[PDB]
Amino acid sequence: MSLRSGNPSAASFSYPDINGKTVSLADLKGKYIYIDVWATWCGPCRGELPALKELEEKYAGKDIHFVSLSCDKNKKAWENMVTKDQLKGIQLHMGTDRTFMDAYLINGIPRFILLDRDGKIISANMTRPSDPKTAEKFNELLGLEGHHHHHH
Repeated sequence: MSLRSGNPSAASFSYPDINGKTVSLADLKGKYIYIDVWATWCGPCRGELPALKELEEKYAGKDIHFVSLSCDKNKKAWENMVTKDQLKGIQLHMGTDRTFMDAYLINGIPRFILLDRDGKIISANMTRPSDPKTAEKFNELLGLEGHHHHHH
């Protein structure tokens, strides 16, 4: 069955947001979803995390949800961390159900994923926020090209 054995995954997930909010795939459904991975023990991500905010606040209004998923087991440590790190946005925390971690072969962090408005996984591997080609994709799919990405 699903995945390979018979496990229910990808088809509408529901995780707790930092504050303790049940955030489902319906909370995001209706607009394109971008799933990036965020972690406490991940330092490299923090190099582009500020730029991820820039991406959000620069594209504020776009048809994309920046959704950070954390495979961190230490919730309280991580929830206070994101409060400290000020990485506010649209965010979810896994914890121990890291079967979904392997389901996407997520490793390193951050992992780049993209899905359709419906919640339909489009790209299991899309484009890192610090990758300029991801921004190009946003403009493109919105038709935000000035004749095209680089004015020609």
